[PDB]
Amino acid sequence: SWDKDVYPEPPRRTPAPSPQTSLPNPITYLTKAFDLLVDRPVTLVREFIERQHAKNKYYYYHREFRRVPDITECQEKDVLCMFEAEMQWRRDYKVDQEIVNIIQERLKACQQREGESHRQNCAKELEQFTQVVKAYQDRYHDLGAHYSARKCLAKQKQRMLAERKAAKEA
Amino acid sequence: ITKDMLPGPYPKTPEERAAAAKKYNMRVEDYEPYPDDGTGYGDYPKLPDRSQQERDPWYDWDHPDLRLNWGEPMHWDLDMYIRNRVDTSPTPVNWNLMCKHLFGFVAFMLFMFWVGETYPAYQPVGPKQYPYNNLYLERGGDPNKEPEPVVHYEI
Amino acid sequence: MNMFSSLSLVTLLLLTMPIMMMSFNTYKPSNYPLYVKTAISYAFITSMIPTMMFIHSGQELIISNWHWLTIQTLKLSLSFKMDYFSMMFIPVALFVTWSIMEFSMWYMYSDPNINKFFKYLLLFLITMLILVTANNLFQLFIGWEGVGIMSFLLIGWWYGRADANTAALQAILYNRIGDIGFILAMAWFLTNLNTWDLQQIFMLNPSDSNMPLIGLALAATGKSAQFGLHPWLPSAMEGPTPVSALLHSSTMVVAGIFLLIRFYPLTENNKYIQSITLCLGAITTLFTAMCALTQNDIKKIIAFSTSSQLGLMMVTIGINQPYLAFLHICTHAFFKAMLFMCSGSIIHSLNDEQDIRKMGGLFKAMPFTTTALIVGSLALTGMPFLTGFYSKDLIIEAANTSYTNAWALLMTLIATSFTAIYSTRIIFFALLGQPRFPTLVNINENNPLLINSIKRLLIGSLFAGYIISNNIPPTTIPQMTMPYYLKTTALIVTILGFILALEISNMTKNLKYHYPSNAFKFSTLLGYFPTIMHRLAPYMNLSMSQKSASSLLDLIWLEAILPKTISLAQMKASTLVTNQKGLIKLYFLSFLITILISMILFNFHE
Amino acid sequence: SGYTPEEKLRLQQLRELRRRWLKDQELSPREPVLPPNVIYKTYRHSIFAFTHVLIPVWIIHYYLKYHVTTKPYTIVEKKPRIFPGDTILETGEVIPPMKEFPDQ
Amino acid sequence: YLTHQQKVLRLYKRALRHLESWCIHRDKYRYFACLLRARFDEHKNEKDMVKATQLLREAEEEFWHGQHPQPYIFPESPGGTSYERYECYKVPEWCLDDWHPSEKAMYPDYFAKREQWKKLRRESWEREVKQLQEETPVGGPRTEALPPARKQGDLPPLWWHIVTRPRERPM
Amino acid sequence: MLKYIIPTIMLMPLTWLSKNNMIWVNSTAHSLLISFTSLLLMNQFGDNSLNFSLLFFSDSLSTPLLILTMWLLPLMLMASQHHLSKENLTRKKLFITMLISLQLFLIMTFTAMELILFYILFEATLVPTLIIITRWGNQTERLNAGLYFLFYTLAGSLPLLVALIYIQNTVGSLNFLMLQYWVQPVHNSWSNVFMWLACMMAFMVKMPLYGLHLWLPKAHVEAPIAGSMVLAAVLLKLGGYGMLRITLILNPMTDFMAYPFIMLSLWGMIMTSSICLRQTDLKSLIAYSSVSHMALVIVAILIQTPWSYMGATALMIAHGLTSSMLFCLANSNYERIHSRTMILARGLQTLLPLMATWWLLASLTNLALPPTINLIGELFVVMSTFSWSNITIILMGVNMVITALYSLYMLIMTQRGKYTYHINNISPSFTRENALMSLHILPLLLLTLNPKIILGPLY
Ligand SMILES: CCCCCCCCCCCCO[C@@H]1O[C@H](CO)[C@@H](O[C@H]2O[C@H](CO)[C@@H](O)[C@H](O)[C@H]2O)[C@H](O)[C@H]1O
Ligand SMILES: CCCCCCCCCCCCO[C@@H]1O[C@H](CO)[C@@H](O[C@H]2O[C@H](CO)[C@@H](O)[C@H](O)[C@H]2O)[C@H](O)[C@H]1O
Ligand SMILES: CCCCCCCCCCCCO[C@@H]1O[C@H](CO)[C@@H](O[C@H]2O[C@H](CO)[C@@H](O)[C@H](O)[C@H]2O)[C@H](O)[C@H]1O
Ligand SMILES: CCCCCCCCCCCCO[C@@H]1O[C@H](CO)[C@@H](O[C@H]2O[C@H](CO)[C@@H](O)[C@H](O)[C@H]2O)[C@H](O)[C@H]1O
Ligand SMILES: CCCCCCCCCCCCO[C@@H]1O[C@H](CO)[C@@H](O[C@H]2O[C@H](CO)[C@@H](O)[C@H](O)[C@H]2O)[C@H](O)[C@H]1O
Ligand SMILES: CCCCCCCCCCCCO[C@@H]1O[C@H](CO)[C@@H](O[C@H]2O[C@H](CO)[C@@H](O)[C@H](O)[C@H]2O)[C@H](O)[C@H]1O
Repeated sequence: SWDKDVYPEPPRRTPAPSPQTSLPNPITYLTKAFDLLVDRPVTLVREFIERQHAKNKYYYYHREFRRVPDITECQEKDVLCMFEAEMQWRRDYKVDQEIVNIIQERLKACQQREGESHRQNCAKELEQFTQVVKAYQDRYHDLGAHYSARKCLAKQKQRMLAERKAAKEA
Repeated sequence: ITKDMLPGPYPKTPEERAAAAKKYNMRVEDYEPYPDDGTGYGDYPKLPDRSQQERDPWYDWDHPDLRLNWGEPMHWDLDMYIRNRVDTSPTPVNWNLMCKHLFGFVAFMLFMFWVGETYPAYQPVGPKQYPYNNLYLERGGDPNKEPEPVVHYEI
Repeated sequence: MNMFSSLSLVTLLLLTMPIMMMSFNTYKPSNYPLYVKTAISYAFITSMIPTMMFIHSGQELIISNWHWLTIQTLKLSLSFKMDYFSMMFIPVALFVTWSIMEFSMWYMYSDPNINKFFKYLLLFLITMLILVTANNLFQLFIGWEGVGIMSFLLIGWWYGRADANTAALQAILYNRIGDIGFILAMAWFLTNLNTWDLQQIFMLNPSDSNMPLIGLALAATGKSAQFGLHPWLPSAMEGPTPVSALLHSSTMVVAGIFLLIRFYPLTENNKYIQSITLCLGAITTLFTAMCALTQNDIKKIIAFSTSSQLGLMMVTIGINQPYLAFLHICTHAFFKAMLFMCSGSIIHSLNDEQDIRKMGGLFKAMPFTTTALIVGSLALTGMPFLTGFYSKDLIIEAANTSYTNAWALLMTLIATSFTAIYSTRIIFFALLGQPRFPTLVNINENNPLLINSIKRLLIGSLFAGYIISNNIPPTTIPQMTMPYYLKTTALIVTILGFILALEISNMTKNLKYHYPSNAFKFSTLLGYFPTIMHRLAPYMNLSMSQKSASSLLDLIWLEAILPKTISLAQMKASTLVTNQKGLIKLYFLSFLITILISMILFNFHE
Repeated sequence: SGYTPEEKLRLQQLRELRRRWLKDQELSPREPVLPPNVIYKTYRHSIFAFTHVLIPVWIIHYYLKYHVTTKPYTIVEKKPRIFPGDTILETGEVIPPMKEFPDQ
Repeated sequence: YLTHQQKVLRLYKRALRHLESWCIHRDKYRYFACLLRARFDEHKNEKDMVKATQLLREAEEEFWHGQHPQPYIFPESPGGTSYERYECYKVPEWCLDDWHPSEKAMYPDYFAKREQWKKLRRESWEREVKQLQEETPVGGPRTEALPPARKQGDLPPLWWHIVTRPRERPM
Repeated sequence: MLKYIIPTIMLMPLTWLSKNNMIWVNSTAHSLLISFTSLLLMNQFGDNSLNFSLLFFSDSLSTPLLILTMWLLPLMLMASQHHLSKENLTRKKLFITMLISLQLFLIMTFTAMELILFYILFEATLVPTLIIITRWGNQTERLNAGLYFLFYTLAGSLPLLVALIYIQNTVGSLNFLMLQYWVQPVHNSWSNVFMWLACMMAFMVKMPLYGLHLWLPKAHVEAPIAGSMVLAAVLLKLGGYGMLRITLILNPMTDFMAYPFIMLSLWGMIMTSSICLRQTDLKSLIAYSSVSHMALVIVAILIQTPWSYMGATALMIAHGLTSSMLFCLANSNYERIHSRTMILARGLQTLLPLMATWWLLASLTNLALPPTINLIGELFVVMSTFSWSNITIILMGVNMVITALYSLYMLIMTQRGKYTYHINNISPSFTRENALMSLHILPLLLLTLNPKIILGPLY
C-alpha cells in the first residue's frame, strides 16, 4: 500500500494472553461479536466492490520532470531561461516541503508508538528531523512572500561567503 | 423632522436657550447644554449621568426595556447607560471604601504568596534516588558519551 | 485495534446524528428530547468498550483519519487522541449528560422551545468531546471556542431578560480574554517547534517553555474561572438549571484544567509555571469559598462551590499532580451535577423560588431530593469512601507532603474547612427547621424522570470514585508515608468546619439582632470585584470609544487635518481669482506688471 | 389613599373587557382543525441500535479498514507493554523473568 | 413628588422587608417586626412637621446603615431571578394579521372572534378620540390619568393595548 | 478571459431586450450561469500561473477574487429588486447596466497582466460605483459621500499613475510576469521613498488604512444595498490585491517604510473596533467593522511572509461574504422600519425567528469562530505577526475581545430583549430575503471543507 522504507515501522511484539483469573474476558467475546457482526459483512461488501474494479483496470502515472538548467546558469534578464529555472526551483521547493513533512510524520509516529519510553527510543528520528529542518531552513527561510530562485541563490552565496571567511581566518 | 427640530449650535442668548429647551421638550429651568468648548456638543442637553437601571421599574414606560418614554430627551450616552452596560446605582458600601478593601485584600494575598515562596514547606527527607546514573539513558542522554557515575548507598 | 478505533469514532458520530436529522430527513418532533436522550445513553455504552480495552491492556492510539490542509511544512489533519485522559473522561461525561438530559425532559417540559434546548445541549456536548479528544492545537481550539459559544447561547436562553443577556456576554468577554493566552501558545509552538501536534511538542520538549505555558495558564484562568477572570461563572446562573448542571460538571469549566493536564509533560519540567498555577489556584479556592459563605441564592452557592473546587484542581496542577487533578475532574462531575439537579428539584417545587431564606422544612416533604442532597454534600466535603474522597484526600495529602508554597497550602486547607461551612448552610436552611415558603403547597418530586436521573448520579456519587481508582493504571508514586497530623488534616479541618457551621447556623435562631461587619459585606458582595470592575472597566472603555476614538479623532481631527482644510484653501483661492472688477484698465495694468516682472525678475527675455 | 370614583369606574370597565378577551383565547373543541408493552419496547431499541449503531459502525469500519489504515501513520497505536515472563505471539520469543528478589 | 405620609409608609415597608431578610426565621421576624412597629408608633402623632421631617430624615440614614446587602427579592420583581423571564414568549397580537391563510384555517372560531374585536376597536376609535379632546384642558393633559366611558355603549378611551395585552404566561 | 468578458457584456443586451417584467429574472438567471463557469479558473498549477494571453492571466490570488466577484452580481440583483420596484423601466435597466459594467471592470482588473491596464480598470470602477451611490442612494448625504469617495481615491491614484509610468520607463515593462524576473532592489534615497509612497498610497486609501478611512463610513451609510455589497465585498479588495502585486518591486525598502502603516493599522484596528461599540447607526457599525478587519490585511501584506500572505487572501475572501451578508441583514430590517438606527427595533428574534438565525451565523463568522475561513485567515495573520514581533499578540488579542463584544452587542441589541411596542409592520421574512442570506453563509461555511482554494499563491 505504501513503501515501508519511506514510512518505517518496527516489528510488532504482542504478548500472548496469559490470564490469571477465572472470569471470562468481556473483550474477547466482544471481539468475536465484532468480527461476526461488523467485520464479516464489511469484508463481503468490499470484496464485491473489488470484483467490479477488477473488471475495469486502468492506470495513472506519476509525472516525471526532466531537469533543466537552474538559475545559476541563466544569463541576467534572459526571461526564457530564468522562467524554466524558476519553475524548476518552485517544484523543488514544494517537494522539499513534503520531505520535511514525511520526517515530521515519522517523528510523530515514533513518539506515540514508544509510549513512556519515547524520549530514549526516538533519538534516531529526532536526529533526522533536526538535520532535515536545518537543511530546509538554510535553503528557504527568510526569503519572504515574494521568494524566488534568485533570492534563494543570493541567500546561499551570502552563506558561502561567511563560511569561506570563517574558514580562512581559522 | 424639519431643520428647526434638529440639534443646533451652542445657545448664546436667553431666547436661544428658551428655544432649545422647547425643541428638546424640557423646562427652560431644567435645560442646560454641555460646556461650550470645541468638543461638538452644540445645544444638546446635558442630562444626569445616570444608568437606565436607576429608573423606576414600576412606571409604565413606553419602552419598558430601556425605561424610556417616547419624546423625552435621550442622554448623550444613552447607549452606554442601557441596562446591559454601565450601572450607576447606589451601592450599600461606599465606593471609596469598596476599593480600599478589594485592593487591600489583593495586596495582602500577593505579599503572603511571596512570603510563602521564600519559606516553602517541605518534608524532612533527602532527594529521591534513581538507578543507572540517575536514569541517564532514559532521560535522553547521549549513548555514545559517559556520565559521571551517580552512586547511591544503603542506609 | 480495529474494534477499538471503530467504536471510539462511532461514539462521536452517534452524537452528531440527532443534529443531522434536524435537516428534516427522518425527523419526528414528537419526542426529539427522548431521541437525543436515547442517543446519549447508547453513546455511553459504545464508549465503555474502548474504555475497557484501555483498562485491560493499556491500549491507546491516535486516529489521523482526514487530511484537511497542508501549510508548507505544517500538515493539519483531523486527529483524535484516544488515550488515558479521553478514554476515562468521555464515559464519565456521557453518563452525567445522560442524567442531565433525562432531568431536563422533566424540568424543561413546559418550555415551548424544548427541542432547541436539547439540540443546544447536544451541541455543547459535542464541542467538549472535540476539545477532549483533540490531538492538535487547532482542533482543540475548535472545541475550546465551541463550548464558549454554546455557553453564550444557553446562559442567554431566556433572551427577553436583560440580566440573562448581560451574563451571556460576560461569559464571552472573560473567556475571550483567556483565549489571548491560547493563541499566544499556538503562535509560540508554531514559531519555535513548527507544530501544533501534541506528539511533536512533547518530543521536542522545550526547556524554555515559560512563554507558551503562561499562555496556556491564562487560557485556563478564563475558562476555569480562576481569580481575576472568575466573576462570569457565578453570573452564568442566569441559565436554566440544566445548563448550570452541565456547564459546571462535565463541560465548560473543567476545560481550563483539562488543558493544563494535557500539557503536563511540559509543566512537570517547569517549576516557575508550577509556582504560578499553585498560587492562582490557592487564591481562587479560598476566595470563592469565602464568597459562598454568605450567598442566599441556592444556585449561586453551588456555583461558587464549583469555582472553589476548580481552584483546588489548579492547586493540584501546581504541585505537579496532573493525574490527581484529572481524577478530581471525574469524581467532581458526579456529585456536582447531582447537587444542581437537587436544587432544580427544590426550585421547581417552590415555583421558581431560589432563595434559601424562603425554603426550609423540606427534609420530610422531599425525602428523595433530601437523600440526594445529603449524599452529594457529603461527597463534596470528602466523607470517607464516597466519590469525592478518592481524589480530594489524595490531593490534600499530596499538597501537605510536597515542596510547595506554605501560604498556598494554608489557603487550600482553610478553603477545605469553608467547604464544610457552605455545605452545611444549604442543608440547614433548605431542609431543616420550619417551612418558610408560601402557603399553597405544591411540593412534588414523584416524576420518574426526576427520580431516575438523580438516582443514577446518586449511585455514581457513592461508588464511581472507588471504581475508577481501582481500575486506572498507576502513573506516579503516591506518597503514603507521613505524620499522622498530615494524614488526617483533610478530615479534621472538615469536621471542625461542620461543628463551626452548626454553631453559626443555630445562632440565627436567637432573638438578637446583629449588625453587619465589614467581613460580612465583603463576602456577601463577592469582595466588590464585580461591583468595581464591571462598572469601572466598561465605563472607561465605553467613554473612550465615543469621546476620543469616535468623536475626537474620526469626526473631528481626521476630518479637519485633510479634507476640511484642503477644501477651505481651494474655496479661498477661488474667491481671490474670480473677484475681479471687470475693468479693462485694471486687466491691462496687470499685463504691464507681468511683462515687467518677466524681464526684470525672471529674465524670460534672455 | 384610594381609587377615586373615576379611577374605580375605568378599572371596572377595562376589567370587563380584559376578562372577555382572555375568555376569547380559549380554543374551541374542534380547534386546531388539522388537515388530513414490553415487546414494543424491544422493537424501538432494536431498530434504533440498527440505524444508529450498526449502520454507522459498518460505515466507519469500512472507512477505517479500506481507506484510513491503507495510508501510513493514520492510525498509530502505542506498542503493547511487555513484562518479564511474557510470550510474543509474532515470534514465540519468551521474555526472561526478573532476577530473584530479596525478601521483603 | 411623594408626600410625607407616602415617604414614611414606603420606609416602613422597605425596612420590614430588609428586617425579614436579616431574621429569616418567622418567629424571630415576628418579634422584631413588632419592635419596629413600636418605633414608628412612638412618633405617630408628631404634629410639628419640621420635627417629623427630621425623624424621617434620620430614619432613612439608619435604614441605609442597617440594610441587608442582599435582601430577599420576589422572583418576578425587578431584579429578581425570574424578572422578564417570559418576555421572549410574549408576542403582540398584531402578528396574527400576517398569518398565512392556511394557518388561520386551523383556528376558524378563534379568528372569527378576533374579527369581532377588531370591529369593536374600529367602531369605537372616533368616539374615544372625541372624548379625550373635549375632556382635556386647553393647554393639554396635566397628568397621565385617563377617564372612563361616560355614555353607555362607549368604551374607556385608549383601551386596546391594555385589554389585548399578552398574558403573563403566554405559553 | 474572453469566455467571461464577452458573456458579461452580453448581459447588457439581455437586460435591455427583455420583456418589461422579466428584467430581474433574466439578468439573475444568466449572471448565475456566468458564476458557474467561473469555477473553470480553478485549473491552477503548483509552479506556473494560468497565463491566457498577453493581456490577461489568473493565478491563485485573482481566482478566488474573480469567483467572489461573479457570485456577487446575482446576489446584488436579488438584493436590489425590492427597493427599485417603483422605479420606471428605463431607470431600472440603467441600474442593472451599472452593476454589469462594474463586474466587467472588476474581472478585467483582477486578471490584467500589465500594471497600467490594471490601473485603468482599477480606476474605471469609480464611475459606476459613484453613479450608483449618488443616483440611487436615498439621503441628501449621498452627494457628499460621492465626492469624498471620488477625491480620496484620485488623490492617491494619480500619484500611482506617475509612479507606474516612471517604472515602465526605467524597467521597460509593466507586465507582471516580466517584473517577476527583471525586478531590481530598491535603494535608500528620498526619490525611492516617494516612489514607494506613490506606489502604495492609492491602495492604502481603498483598503482603507486608518486615518484615510473617513470616506468609507460615509459611502456605506449613503449607498443603496447593492452599492454597499460590492463596496464592502470586492472594491475594498482592489487595494489589497493592488499591494499584493506591487510589493514585488518595492523590496527591500518595505522593511522600514512599512513601520508607519503597521502602527496605524495595529492601533487603528483597536480604535475602529472600539468605535463599533458606540455606533448608533447599524450600517455605520458594519462599515467600521470593515475598517478593523482590513487593518489585519494591511499588516499581513506589509510584513510579507508566506503565512501572512495566505492569511491575507483568506481574510479578504471571508470578509467579502461576511460583510456583504451583514449589510443585507441590516437592509432587510431597513425595508420594514425605514431607519438605520440600531436601537429603534429590538427583540426581532421574537418576530422573525429564522432571520435571527442568519443574524447569529453572520455574527459568529464576523467574530471569527473556528473553523470558519474568517478564523483561518485571522489566525494565520496572528501567527505571522507574532514572528514579526511577539508584542503584537497583545494588540491582536485585545482586538479579538473587542470584536466579540461589538459583534454580539449588535446581535443582542436588535434580536433580543423586548420588541418595540409601536413598530407593528414587521412582516414575515420573504423567500427572497431568506435565499439571499443563505447564498452568503452556505458558500462561506462550505469553504471550511476545502480552504486551500482561497489561500492564494503562497499555498
Ligand atoms: C483566610 C483569609 C486570608 C486573607 C485575609 C485578608 C484580610 C486583609 C484585609 C485588608 C483590607 C483592610 O482595609 C482597611 O479596612 C478598614 C476598615 O474600614 C479601613 O478603615 C478605615 O475606613 C473606615 C470606614 O471608612 C473608617 O473607620 C476609618 O476611615 C478607617 O478605619 C481602611 O481604610 C482599609 O485600608
Ligand atoms: C487624504 C487624501 C485625500 C484627501 C482628499 C481631500 C480633498 C477634499 C475631499 C472632499 C471634497 C468634498 O467637497 C466638499 O467638501 C466639503 C467638506 O470637505 C463639504 O462641506 C461640508 O463641510 C463644510 C464645512 O464643514 C460645510 O460648510 C458643509 O455644509 C459640508 O457639506 C462640501 O459639501 C463638499 O462639496
Ligand atoms: C491631496 C490633494 C487633493 C486635492 C483635491 C482638491 C479638492 C477640491 C474640492 C473643492 C474645493 C471647494 O469646495 C468647497 O469647500 C467649501 C469649504 O470646504 C464648502 O463651503 C462650505 O463649508 C465652508 C466651511 O465652513 C463654509 O464657509 C461655506 O459657507 C460652506 O458652503 C463648499 O460648499 C465647497 O464647494
Ligand atoms: C444595416 C445595420 C443596421 C443594424 C440594425 C440591427 C438591429 C435592428 C433591430 C430592428 C428591430 C428593433 O425592434 C424594435 O425595438 C424593440 C426591441 O425589439 C421592440 O420592442 C421591445 O419592447 C420591450 C423593450 O421595450 C422588449 O420586450 C423587447 O426589447 C422588445 O419587445 C420593438 O417593438 C421593435 O419594433
Ligand atoms: C464548474 C463547471 C463549469 C461548467 C462550464 C460549462 C461550459 C463547458 C464548456 C466545455 C468546453 C469543452 O471544450 C472542449 O471539450 C472537449 C472534450 O470533449 C476537448 O476535447 C479534447 O480534450 C483533450 C485536449 O487536450 C484531448 O483529450 C483531445 O484533444 C480532446 O478530447 C476540447 O479540447 C475542448 O475544446
Ligand atoms: C506616513 C508618512 C511616512 C513617512 C516615511 C518617512 C521615511 C523616511 C526614510 C528616511 C530614509 C531616506 O533615504 C535616505 O536619505 C538620505 C539623505 O537624507 C540619503 O543620503 C544620501 O545623501 C547624503 C548626503 O547628505 C549622503 O551622506 C549619503 O551617503 C547618501 O546616502 C540616504 O541615501 C538615504 O538613506
